Amino acid sequence: MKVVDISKINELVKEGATLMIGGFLGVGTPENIIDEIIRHNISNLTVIANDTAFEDRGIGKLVKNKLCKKVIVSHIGTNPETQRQMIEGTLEVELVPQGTLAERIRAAGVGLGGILTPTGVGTVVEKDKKVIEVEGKKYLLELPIHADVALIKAKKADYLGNLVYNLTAENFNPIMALAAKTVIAEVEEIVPTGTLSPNEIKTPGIIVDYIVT
Amino acid sequence: MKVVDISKINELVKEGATLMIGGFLGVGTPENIIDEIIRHNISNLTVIANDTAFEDRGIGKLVKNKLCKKVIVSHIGTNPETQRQMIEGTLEVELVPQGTLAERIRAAGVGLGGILTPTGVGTVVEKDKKVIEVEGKKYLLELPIHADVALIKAKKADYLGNLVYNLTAENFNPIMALAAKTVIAEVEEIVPTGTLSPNEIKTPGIIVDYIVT
Amino acid sequence: NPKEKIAIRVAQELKKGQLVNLGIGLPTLVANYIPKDIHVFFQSENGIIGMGPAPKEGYENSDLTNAGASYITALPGAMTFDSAFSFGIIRGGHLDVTVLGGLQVDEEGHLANWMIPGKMIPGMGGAMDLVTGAKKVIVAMTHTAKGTPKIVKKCTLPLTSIRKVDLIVTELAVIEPTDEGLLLKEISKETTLDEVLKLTEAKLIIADDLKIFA
Amino acid sequence: NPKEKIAIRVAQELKKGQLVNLGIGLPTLVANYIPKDIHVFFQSENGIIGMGPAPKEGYENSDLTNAGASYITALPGAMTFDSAFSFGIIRGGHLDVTVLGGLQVDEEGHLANWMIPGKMIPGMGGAMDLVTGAKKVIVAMTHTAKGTPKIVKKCTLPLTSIRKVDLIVTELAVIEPTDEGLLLKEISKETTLDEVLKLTEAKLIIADDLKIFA
Repeated sequence: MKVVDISKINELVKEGATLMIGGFLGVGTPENIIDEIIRHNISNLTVIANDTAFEDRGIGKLVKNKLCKKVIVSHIGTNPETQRQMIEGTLEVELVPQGTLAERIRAAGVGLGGILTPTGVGTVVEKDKKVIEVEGKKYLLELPIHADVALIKAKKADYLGNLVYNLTAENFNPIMALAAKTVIAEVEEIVPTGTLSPNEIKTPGIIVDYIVT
Repeated sequence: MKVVDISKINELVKEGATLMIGGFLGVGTPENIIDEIIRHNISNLTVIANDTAFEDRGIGKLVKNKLCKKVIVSHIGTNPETQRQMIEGTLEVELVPQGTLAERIRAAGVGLGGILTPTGVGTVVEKDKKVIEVEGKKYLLELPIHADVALIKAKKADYLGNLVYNLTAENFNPIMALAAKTVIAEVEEIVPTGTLSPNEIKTPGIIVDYIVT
Repeated sequence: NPKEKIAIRVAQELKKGQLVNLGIGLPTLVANYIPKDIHVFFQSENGIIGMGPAPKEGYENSDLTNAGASYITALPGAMTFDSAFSFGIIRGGHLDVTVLGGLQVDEEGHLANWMIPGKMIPGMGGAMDLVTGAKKVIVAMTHTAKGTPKIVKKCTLPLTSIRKVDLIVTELAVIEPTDEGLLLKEISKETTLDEVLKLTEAKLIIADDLKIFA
Repeated sequence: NPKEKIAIRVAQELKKGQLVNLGIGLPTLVANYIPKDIHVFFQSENGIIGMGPAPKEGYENSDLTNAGASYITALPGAMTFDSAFSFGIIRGGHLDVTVLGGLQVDEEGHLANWMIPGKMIPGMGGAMDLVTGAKKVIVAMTHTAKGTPKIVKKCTLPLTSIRKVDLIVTELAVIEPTDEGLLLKEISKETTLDEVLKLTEAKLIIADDLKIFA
């Protein structure tokens, strides 16, 4: 069965896990899963996400509790506690352009070895990257981003684990679901098979290993 | 003003155009748009599609009438006439693995300079492709495919031009809609704005230039 | 019968909950022999997870087909999607099994199945992505082509890819490519070890355990 | 008033039916000043085309926000979508206009607008993709950082992009980067051309056409 109790998180998320976590500034993030990780001090995590949200919400609760050793994000400006830990050197922060982050995570979920993007050419993000020219235009080679677990949020799942998202809560969730070794989806509602139409489903249940609440 | 008479095809599809045409063996192909092309004998086309369908269906009709100088496809084996023109030299047949074709078109639509794929490594596909090793694995560099016009099929458009597709007729259509300079969508029904939900639309009307029937 | 024997034996390799892609032709017959007790989900490259059998007459939908454009059904909980997503599934390692047909297989586990020079040139379609991406590739093919062996030292016909396939199933033999050579695992009970070796050009390791049942 | 002067002048640049992305802060004021006869479509990087104004009280949806996590509405005909698609719209040239804030813009047309070393390190979010991929980049910014010129010969703060922005609008001037450098097209009715040049470290080409506006 895919649906399991939330108390089971302590068993599927290890200390030192590389984790993708859905959400944009806390919108579409799996708050209950995050709350379980805090409850059990699961630490030395590497978190790949759009951002570290705010100090009081979402991924920010992980930084507030110092459970991250590294974050791979595009934005940290809304969370002074992240910047503080970055300046003090206890938190390694890797900044990625938000569109490059989407494509690199998608590349891993889709089986590509990499993508060429024009974004960040001639900026500090070119540093340590291979440059490839294609018809006399420069692109950076940006590499797939893998993770042990995807912690994602969805609006509903059907009995087979098919998911749908809602409005701007979608963002990174369906792409992280293809990219991680195991996918755990927090959902708001479990609905009957045949409630989600084939034309509407955005993540097939085959890729979802676990579901909570 | 997106909806136009089928006659407007002749202002929009030039001789020698490079065209993306949606459809999987003729399922989800814009048959009416293709029939107008044949009626005005618009020729020397370069057509990017999954296949040349069948001798009396979809894209194969353009081949029957010798309207293509070149096809970039993944499969031609259901259409003997494509094979006969190929063998005589009249038709240039570039074969691309279906999945690479999907990513080469998508790369053009989303503004990437290329993608690294492990498909085709070590085969005839590797001919004349840069090879790139990432973490000790080989990938073929595959490059974006552009077109002047995309001719796509969809099930419905709303008044704003947002599109939804039906079942396995979706295939290449939404990908090609992002990749070409101009996008002409053949649709079966026009429905009021608000019939298609923000969570259901697959192609925004902002990228659709014209709609036929 | 020869195609039956192959299809039945492939069908016993499938496990509950697996996402499976069947090539058209011989492999699609595998779906007639799934045991009850085993529920699997079928993918078609043109864009569905949850493919079902052909519709009863009058239940056809022109927008719902397999990868040969023949009419199919969608089962409850099916998903349909664009060709980028479809090959994200295939190339991204989310497909548990693919069963594909065969022109040759060689002793490196290398499959040729998309082109015969001079004769047939249909293009590869999705076959290259399927072999390079699937978690497990099972080749389902008749042991010889008019007596000519298809299991050979080095593929002579163009390769579908360099990935080592995980299992070969013919009407006479079950062969597992390995770190050092093709391992004969099983023999059909209408045949003999001697015939299988007369009809195979490639070198075969023979298993201590050596089972019967096609 | 200067933040309003800039917003009104930028809103005059918008054409009917364009897809527009406004950056947070000064650029979002642009929305208050569009003619009641120009209909535009607003994109937000977190995954919406068809954004609308903040909801009336009680009408909020926890899942519908702008790129600041502030509650918004969606207008009829909106599409919401994942972040891969969202940056395909941005990076792929399907965005007609971006209005972004600025820290420095040089005579190469190059914008610095994500970081001041030793002060701000918020990360770059979508700003690099947006500057690179929009059909048109409009920088909306105060002319000076407390008298220190912000339009300079060459950027000293980190580059958002090497792409040449298309228009600079400040409380004093409208400048269009060109292949020959910066072209000053317009000046505010409340200023004087000597003061504009005085407050610009970069070299301006003055237009024969020079207009009075903003």
